[PDB]
Amino acid sequence: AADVVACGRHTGAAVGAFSRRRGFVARPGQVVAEPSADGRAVVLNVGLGPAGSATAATFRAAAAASVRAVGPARTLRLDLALADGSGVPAAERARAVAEGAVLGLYRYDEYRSASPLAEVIVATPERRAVAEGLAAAEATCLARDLVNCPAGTLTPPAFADRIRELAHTAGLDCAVYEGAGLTELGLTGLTAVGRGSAEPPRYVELTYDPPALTVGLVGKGVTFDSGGLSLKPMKADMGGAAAVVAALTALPRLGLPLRVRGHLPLAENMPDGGALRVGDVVRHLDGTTTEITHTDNEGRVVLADVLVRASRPRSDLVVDVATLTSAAVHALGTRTGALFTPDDRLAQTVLAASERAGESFCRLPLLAHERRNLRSAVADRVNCSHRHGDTIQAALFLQDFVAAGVPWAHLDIAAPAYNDEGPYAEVPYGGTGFAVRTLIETLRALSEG
Amino acid sequence: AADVVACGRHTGAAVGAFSRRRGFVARPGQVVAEPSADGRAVVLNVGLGPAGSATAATFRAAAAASVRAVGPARTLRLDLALADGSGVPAAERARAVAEGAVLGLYRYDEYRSASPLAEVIVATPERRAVAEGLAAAEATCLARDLVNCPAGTLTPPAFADRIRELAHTAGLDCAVYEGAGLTELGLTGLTAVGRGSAEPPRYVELTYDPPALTVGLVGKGVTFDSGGLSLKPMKADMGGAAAVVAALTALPRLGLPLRVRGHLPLAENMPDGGALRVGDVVRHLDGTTTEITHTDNEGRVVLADVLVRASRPRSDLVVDVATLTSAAVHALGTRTGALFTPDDRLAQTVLAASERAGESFCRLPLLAHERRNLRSAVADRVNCSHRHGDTIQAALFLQDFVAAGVPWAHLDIAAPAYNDEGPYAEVPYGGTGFAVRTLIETLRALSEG
Amino acid sequence: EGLAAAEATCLARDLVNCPAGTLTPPAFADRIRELAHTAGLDCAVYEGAGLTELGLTGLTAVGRGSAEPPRYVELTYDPPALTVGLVGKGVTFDSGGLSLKPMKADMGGAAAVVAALTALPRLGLPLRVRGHLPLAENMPDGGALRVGDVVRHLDGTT
Ligand SMILES: [Cl-]
Ligand SMILES: [Cl-]
Repeated sequence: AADVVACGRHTGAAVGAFSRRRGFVARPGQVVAEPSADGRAVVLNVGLGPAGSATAATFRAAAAASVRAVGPARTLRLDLALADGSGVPAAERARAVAEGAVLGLYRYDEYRSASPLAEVIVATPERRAVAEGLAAAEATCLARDLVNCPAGTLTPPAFADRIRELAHTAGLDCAVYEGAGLTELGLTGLTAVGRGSAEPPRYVELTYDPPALTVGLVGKGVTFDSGGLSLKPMKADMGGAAAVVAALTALPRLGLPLRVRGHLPLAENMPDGGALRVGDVVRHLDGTTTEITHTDNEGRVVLADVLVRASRPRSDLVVDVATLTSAAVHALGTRTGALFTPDDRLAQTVLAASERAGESFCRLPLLAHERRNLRSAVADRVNCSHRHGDTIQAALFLQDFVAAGVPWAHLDIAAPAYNDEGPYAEVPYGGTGFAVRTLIETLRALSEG
Repeated sequence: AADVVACGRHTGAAVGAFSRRRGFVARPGQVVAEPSADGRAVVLNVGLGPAGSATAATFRAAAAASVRAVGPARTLRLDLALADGSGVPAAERARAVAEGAVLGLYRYDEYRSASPLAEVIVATPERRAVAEGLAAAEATCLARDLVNCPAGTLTPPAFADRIRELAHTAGLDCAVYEGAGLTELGLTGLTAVGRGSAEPPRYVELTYDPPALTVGLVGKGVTFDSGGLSLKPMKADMGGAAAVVAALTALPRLGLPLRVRGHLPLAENMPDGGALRVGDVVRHLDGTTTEITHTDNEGRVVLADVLVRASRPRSDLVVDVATLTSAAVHALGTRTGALFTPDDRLAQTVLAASERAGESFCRLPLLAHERRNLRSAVADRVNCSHRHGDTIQAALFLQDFVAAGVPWAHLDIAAPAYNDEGPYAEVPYGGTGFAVRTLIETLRALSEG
Repeated sequence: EGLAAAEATCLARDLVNCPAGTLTPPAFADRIRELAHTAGLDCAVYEGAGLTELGLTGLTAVGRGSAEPPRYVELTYDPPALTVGLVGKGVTFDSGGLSLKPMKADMGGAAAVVAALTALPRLGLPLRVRGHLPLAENMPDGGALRVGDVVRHLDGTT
C-alpha cells in the first residue's frame, strides 16, 4: 500500500472540510496533507490551478511539490496525471508528472558526511509516456550531478573516464583523445587554453548510431574556469558538455531513428607560469587566427576548432551548447537561455522543443553590424572586444568556424545552467541540467521529419 | 549646373581609367571623385556593391557617403536612384537616397562660435518617394537636434514651449500642463521624480486628427538624468519624447488616415535636499503603489501614470518609446533597440516597419518568471530588483499600467538613441533620432490596415 | 639616412607587435643574435648557468615565475675615443605578477635599443656602442616572486 497518495485538484474541485479549513484553494503547487479516509495513511491535495490555464509545466511543478511534501513515507503514489478537464492530453500529463517527480526528488549529498522513500509510482494508463518522462528526467539529473561535482573530482581526465563508462552502458561509440593523439587533431584552441592547468585537456567523441539524418552536438567542457591570467569580473562552466553527454545517454532508451555525434572538448582555465597570455595568437584548424585579448573568453576559443572538425566535408546539422557569456544574463535574467541560428526553420524547431520541455529560451539575432567588434589589429579576429554586445559577438565568432552550407544553432546557457538563487518548482539550488530536455525534444522532432 | 554629380555603380559596372587606377571596385559607400568628361565639374563614382545583394539600406548609406564627399561644391545631383539591376524597386531607391542625403548632411553647430552647399537634387521620376524620404529624414533630424541640445537650453519648460511651436506649424492640437493644472492630472510618478530639480516638470499632449483607428504614443522626456540621490553606475534620456514629437510632426505632410495622440512627460532627475528618496512610495493614478528602491530607475516611474491615462476607458493601441535601461545594451550591443509586446501581430508590424526604415530592433519576451523580481516588501512593486534582467523587468513593470484589453508595445532605445562611437553610414556622432522612421513606417502600416 | 632610420624604427615596431608567445625571452635572444650576424655586431647571449654567473639577481628573481627562462644579451658596435652603453628593458610579457596590474609591449625599450644598434653599421659612426638587454616574462605562478621578498643586487645593496 502507498503510505502517501497525491491527488491533483483544479480550482473548484471538491476537497474535505479539513482541507478547506487549512486554506486549500488549489493554487498551482499548493500542498495540504491530511489523513486518508480509513485513517491508516496520508493524502496530499495538490493544486493544479484553473483547468483552463493549466499546462504541462503545471503538472511538472505539482509533481515536484508532491515529492517534497512526502515526509518520512516509504511509498508515494502520484494520481496527478488522472486529473482531466484541462487541455493537457493524458500522455502529456503522464510524461510531465513522471519528470517532475524525479526532478523534485533530486538531491546531491555525495560530499556530506553522515531517504526512507523507496518507491514513487505514477498512476496512469499512459505507461509509454511515464517511461519517456522518467528517462528524460534521469538524463537531466545526470547532468546535474556532473555540474555539482567538485572540479577536483571532475577534472578533464576524470570527466573523459566518466563519459567512457557512460558510453559503455549502451555501447555508444566513444573515442577519448589525450596527449600526442589529441595534438594530432589540431584543436589548437583547446590545447592553448588548457595548458596553464596542471590537469591535461581531453577531447571526447561520443556517437549514437542505432537513418538519413546525422546531427552533431558540440558541448563546452571547461571543468574549472578561474578566468586565467586576465581574471573574472567556476566549476559550472562544463554545463554544455554535461547537457550533451546526458542527452546522448537518453537516446538508446528512446530508440530514435537518428544518428547523433557528441563532440566534447574538456579543459581547465588556470593562471600559471605557462598559461595562455593576453596578446597570444591561436592558429585554428581552418587556418584562421584569433588574438587573445581577454583570457576569460576562453570558451569560444576552445569551441572554434571543434566546430571546424564537426562540420568538415557528414553531419546534416550542428548544434553547440555552452555556458558562454555573462552579458546574456543582464537583459534576459537568470532563467532564460539564448538561441542563435541563421535558419528560421531550425529556430522554430528548437523553440517549440523548449516549450514542450518547460525550458525558457529567447532567440537573439546574428547582427551583421556586431561583426565589426570582432576586428583585430594583428589576427583575423579577437576573442573579446571590451565593448557591449559580447553575447552576440560570441555567436558571430563561433559562426565563422561552421563550414559553409551546414545548418547550425548555438545555445548560450550560462545563467540557467546553475541556480544560485533558491530552489523552485522542479529546479534545485546548484546544477540544473538545463537544456538536456530541450535537446532531447529537438532530436525527437528532427528524427520525425 | 551641378558642381558635383554622384553616379551609383554596382560591382562590374564600367568606370573610367582614372577611377580604376584609384582602386574603385564599387564597395558599398566607396567614393572616388574625378573630373567630369568636359573638365568643368566633378563626378563621384559611388559603390553600391553587387546588384543581387543590394538593399534600401545600401542606397541610404551610399547617399550619405556621397554628401560627405562633396567638398566645397554649391550644388550636388545624386543620380544613385537611377541605378537599376538590384531587386530594390525604383520608388524604394528614391526614398532611401533622399533620406540618406538629408541624414548624411546633418550637422549640429548651434553652439560653436565662428556650408557652401545650397542645393542637393535627387534625380528620379519617383517624386512622391523623394518627398516621403525628405520628410522622414527631416523629422529624424528634428529629433537629433532635440537630443543634441544642451540640457540647460532644453529644460522641461523650454521643451514644452518648443513642442507648442512645432504643433502650431500644422495645427496639431497641443495642451501643455504645468503647476496646479499638472497636479490635477494625478501623474504622481512625474511630479515625484521631477521635484528635486530647480526646473519644474511639464506634461504635453500633442494630437494629429486629420479615421476608425486611434493610436497613442508615449515618449519618455527626461531632459537631464543625473541618477538622483542613488547616482548612476545624461542629456539624451529624452530620446523617446524626441522620437514621438518628431514622428507626430511628419504626419500632416504624409496625410495618413489615422488619429495619433502623443503623451509626453518632461522632467529633470536631480539630487537635492527635496529630491525623491530611496524607500519612498509612489501612489499612482490607478491606485497601485511603487517602492523607490533606486532613484536611477526613474523613467518607468514617470511613464506609469501616463500609460494609465493613455489607455483609460479611446485609443485602439498604445506604443511607448523610452531610453529606459542600460541592461539592454550588454547583450544587444549599441545599435539595436529592444521591442516588447504580448501581441504577435503588432510585433510583426513594428519589426517589418523597422526593416523598411533600416533601424535594428530585437523582440524580447515578457517573461512571466521575471515578475517575481518586481515584488516589494512594502508596496505593490519595486522600481529596481538589483538583480539581472532589468530590461525585461522594466517592460513587465510598464505592462501593469496598460488598461486591460488594450494592445501595447514598448520600445527600449537607450543605446541606439545616442552614438558615442564614431559616425558611420547615415548616422552621426551624438543624437541619432533613432526610432523616428520606425514609428512613421509603423503608423503607415497601421493606417492601411 | 632617412630610409635606414625608418627601417630601424619598423624593426622595433615588428618586435613590439609580435605576440608574446612567439617573442619569448629565448626567441628574442635568438632574433638579436641573427640581427647581430647581419653586420657582425659582437653578440653574447647568457642563459642558464652562464647567466647565473653574472649576478643579475633582479632579472633572475623577476623571471622565475614564468615557464620561459630569462636571457641576457650584450650587443656591441665597434667600428673611437667615446664608448656609449645603452640599456633596454626587455620584459616580453608582463602580467603584473602576483600583485596584478591596475602586456606584450613592455619590451619596447629593448626593441628601441636593438633597432638603434642595427642602424649604426650603415651610418658608420665613429663611436663604440654597447647594448645591454635583460629579457624575461613577469608571470604569476607557484614559484613567482613574492611581495616582501628581498633582492640582493650585484652591488651588494638590497
Ligand atoms: Cl567565451
Ligand atoms: Cl527606468
